[PDB]
Amino acid sequence: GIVEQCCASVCSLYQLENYCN
Amino acid sequence: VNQHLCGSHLVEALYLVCGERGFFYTPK
Ligand SMILES: [Cu+2]
Repeated sequence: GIVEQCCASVCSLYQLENYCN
Repeated sequence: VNQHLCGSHLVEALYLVCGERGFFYTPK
């Protein structure tokens, strides 16, 4: 998931928006 | 631009992106 992907790989701020309420 | 974000640096980015909307931080 995102926590792992952002750290183990890379992620975009657009991918992070999926986690907003 | 792409991001390498571990630990507390990820929750800072979540805070920035989501702001007043708030967010869930849900690791595995
Ligand atoms: Cu650090």
